Amino acid sequence: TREIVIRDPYALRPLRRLIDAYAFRIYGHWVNRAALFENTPKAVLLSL
Amino acid sequence: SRSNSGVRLDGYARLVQQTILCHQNPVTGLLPASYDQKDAWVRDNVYSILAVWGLGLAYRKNADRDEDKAKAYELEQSVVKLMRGLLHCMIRQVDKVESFKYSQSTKDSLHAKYNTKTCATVVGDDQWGHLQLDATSVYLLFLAQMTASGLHSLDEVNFIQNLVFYIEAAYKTADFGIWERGDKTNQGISELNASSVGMAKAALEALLADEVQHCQSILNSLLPRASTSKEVDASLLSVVSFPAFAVEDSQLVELTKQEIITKLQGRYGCCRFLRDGYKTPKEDPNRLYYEPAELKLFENIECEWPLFWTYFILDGVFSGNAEQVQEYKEALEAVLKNGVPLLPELYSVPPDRVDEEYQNPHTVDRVPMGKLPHMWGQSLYILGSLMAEGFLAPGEIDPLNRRFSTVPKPDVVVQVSILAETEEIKTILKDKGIYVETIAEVYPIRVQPARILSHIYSSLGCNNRMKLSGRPYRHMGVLGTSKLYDIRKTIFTFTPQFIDQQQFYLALDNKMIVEMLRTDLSYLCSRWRMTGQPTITFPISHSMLDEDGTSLNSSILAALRKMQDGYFGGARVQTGKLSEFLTTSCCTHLSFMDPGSGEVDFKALVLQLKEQADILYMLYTMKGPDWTELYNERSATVRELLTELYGKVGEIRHWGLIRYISGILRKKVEALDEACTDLLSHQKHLTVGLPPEPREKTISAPLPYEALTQLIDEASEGDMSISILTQEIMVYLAMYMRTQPGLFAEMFRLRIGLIIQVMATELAHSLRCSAEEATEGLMNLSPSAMKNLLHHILSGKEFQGQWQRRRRLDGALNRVPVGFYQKVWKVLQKCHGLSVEGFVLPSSTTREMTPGEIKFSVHVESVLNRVPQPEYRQLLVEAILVLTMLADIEIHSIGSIIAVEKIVHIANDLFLQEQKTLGADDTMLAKDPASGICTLLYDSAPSGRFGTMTYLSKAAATYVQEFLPHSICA
Ligand SMILES: C/C=C(\C)CC/C=C(\C)CCC=C(C)C
Repeated sequence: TREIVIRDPYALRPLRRLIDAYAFRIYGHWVNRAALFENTPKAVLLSL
Repeated sequence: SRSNSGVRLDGYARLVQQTILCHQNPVTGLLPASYDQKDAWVRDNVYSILAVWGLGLAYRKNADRDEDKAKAYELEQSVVKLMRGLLHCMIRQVDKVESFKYSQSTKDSLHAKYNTKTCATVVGDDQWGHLQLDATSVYLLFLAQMTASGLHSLDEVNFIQNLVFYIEAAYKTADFGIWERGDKTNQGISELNASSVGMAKAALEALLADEVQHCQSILNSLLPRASTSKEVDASLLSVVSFPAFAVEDSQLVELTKQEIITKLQGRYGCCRFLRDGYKTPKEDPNRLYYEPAELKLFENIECEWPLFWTYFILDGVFSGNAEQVQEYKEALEAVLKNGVPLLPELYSVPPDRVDEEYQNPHTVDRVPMGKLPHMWGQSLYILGSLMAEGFLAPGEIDPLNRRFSTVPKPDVVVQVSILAETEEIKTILKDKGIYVETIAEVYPIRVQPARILSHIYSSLGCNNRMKLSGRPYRHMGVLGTSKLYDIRKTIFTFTPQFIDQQQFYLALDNKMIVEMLRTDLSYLCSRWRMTGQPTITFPISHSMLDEDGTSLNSSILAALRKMQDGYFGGARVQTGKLSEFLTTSCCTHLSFMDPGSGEVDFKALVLQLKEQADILYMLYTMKGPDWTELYNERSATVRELLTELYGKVGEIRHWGLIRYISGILRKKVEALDEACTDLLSHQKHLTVGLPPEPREKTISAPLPYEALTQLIDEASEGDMSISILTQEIMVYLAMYMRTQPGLFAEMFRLRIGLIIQVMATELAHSLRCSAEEATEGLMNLSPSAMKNLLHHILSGKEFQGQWQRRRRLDGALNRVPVGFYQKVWKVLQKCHGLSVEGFVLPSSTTREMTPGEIKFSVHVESVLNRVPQPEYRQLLVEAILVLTMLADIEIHSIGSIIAVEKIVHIANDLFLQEQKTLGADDTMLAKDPASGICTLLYDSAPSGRFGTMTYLSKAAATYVQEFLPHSICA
């Protein structure tokens, strides 16, 4: 429902699978394949 | 043979006589299209005589008695009469062949229609859109085939070779098409149809291989698509199959046939192309053109032509088959006069039944209209029947073995002769181990530059009696300058183009020459489909030696040693003396060559020049623009010392200077129109300047060298050192598309300015420096070093900040995802259009663009990819695809043109709030001085809870919330 896409698109599974697949279609020429994934906010990232 | 095979042959004789030969004019031999259309089309006449030629061949393979000889002779001479009549139709227009030879304009083309009673012209040039390279090419192809089958002045031979030059440049010539209406929109717009290109390739092969393989490049790039404004044309069967067989890729032929079957084939034939509307009940019969808004109307109700199923029987006979389903499905023939099949031209959805057919595709019982019988289709029907019933063989209709195109051709071994320019050079080459022969020793074989070869062909085809002036000066690529030539009984070998072209900085770099040689060898190993083995003459000049002169360049040695080893350039190479290569070479014989501030007074300001060589040059633009070929008052002019400066910096090889001097002296690459024509030959558009849109002038069609060069100059807006970069990068892209075209997949509009900017950025982060000092060190790159940068740009090879770099690399290369354009077609059905930077991609485009067109692609890439910044664009690309992603779950449609940038930005404002809270430095987020998008957003990965595409999903949902008040999502 729209509210879920606005709030947390990723958790909802069906949509995430779509998001991850779209990430690859666009960017799998750059491919652990994890580079195309960002689950850390850059702060916990740039923490070390 | 008269027991049970002569009676059926006589039955087919009655068929051809009562359908085709009854209408042949005894004066001219031409065939009128129908009772209403009394004119004679070139292509229709050529195709309609195929049944007569096949019958004559049948009759002859069994001609022993007189009567049978009489019938065979009558049929063969009817074919000869028709072709001769078409010849005098073309011969009367020798002034048009000559004019089209140099200026390939639609107003200077051979007419398609001719008066069937006088071989004259019926309508004016302006009145039919006469440019149809396929008609002239099919005429030439079947003239070659009929002659090779035994069917017989030199003046008409000269005319035929001038026609070879006429159809020679068909890979870069816009056409009105096989359907003589240009593009689908139907506004008389000349367009490049693969049908014409393939037919021209077949005609040239049957009858210079450089333009042949240029046509081959067009075919590979365009297929399975027909042209720019056509997803698929059923006329492509005339290229991937009988009669051209111009595609040697079996997979490509199968894919084109499958596309035709899946998209155009219906219950009553195959539609010519999607949204054709030639005889649909929705068109205006008395209106010649088509408004862009009525092309939708033609969808799913296009007229199905039985003519194309004759092509599907012909292939199936040419290639053995149980496609006896294409036959037995042609029960849709008019009369069972007496019982004559009378193959119709097309079937149209009955008018009342438009809605049912639209909705339920290929299902309504259509009516036959148009020509009856379609003689072009009827002749192919009779020929296919003949061939299928055993009265004919593929080898009789095709004595030139055009059918054997699809067979894999083995790699060719390019014999190369390395020739020393001088004997000292030969001595150096030997100290290093390459045993060669000097150009003097190779006598009586005479080595000449490729310019001489191009000039020699200008004397081929000349009869001044009918005012025909040879062949236009065309640059001979590696393919042309790889055969040996027998000119006046002495063998002439010609060095490749890239050696004699020493007028731009590319030739000074020996690595460049190595790279050009490698590209030429890679092109040769793949594109040589000629009798003989190709021979590249590679003379080692004095410029190819090192600084001392007692040693050879390392790069040139290494290349020569690899060639001696058999492999260089993806090609197997045999090196040896040129004398050994005579017996196994394409020794073609050229028989036409046989004889028979303050103080504005610039009085004394150049006195400062009389040693840094940079400053000496710098002053020289003040003294050029302010004071270029003007005097210096020391027996010297501004141009002279700039040339002296150019030579000095070439000797010192400080490449920044050479480039600048070249830039202010307006040095231009001679084979640059070839580079642009090659890049456009592969269905890739080009844009030439820095990225804001007006400067970046797009190149949609080939351009002559003067225009191309002039377009480059005005795209720099006077800012020097990019106008040379445009040419150099264009050349490099041409070489890389000739050698590694996979690198150029998912790329359709090469932005040279964005490419240059991304090379500067890469030189800034690799060999870390300022972006500016890097923009200046990009000048100081060797031409081969810059080509390497471009390779690495394309392939994405590396020598927390990564994702910004990628977003930049892909955006500058204008790389789109696979299926991206078709996905954009899908959202345009939902929304009323997309808006990027205020420019609108309206949904009305889909009403005249089928999703798979390379004309809709261009429409999209002109509204989206125009974005200056490299990354903003790649984000706008994501926001479109997340719009595509969420359009499926969304069940409704919105009446707004969606502004993608906002979705990008709304995601931007959603990037500050989330990252600040998860808790990140406020200064960690930095806005862009060009796009206003946080740098960390670019650095973010696509997927994830904090991925950039997820933010756009949280943005598009928060964007269409006010447009779509309610969203019953799936
Ligand atoms: C169900 C709602 C969403 C998944 C939010 C994102 C979708 C849109 C904002 C509209 C998409 C529809 C188009 C025609 C583009």
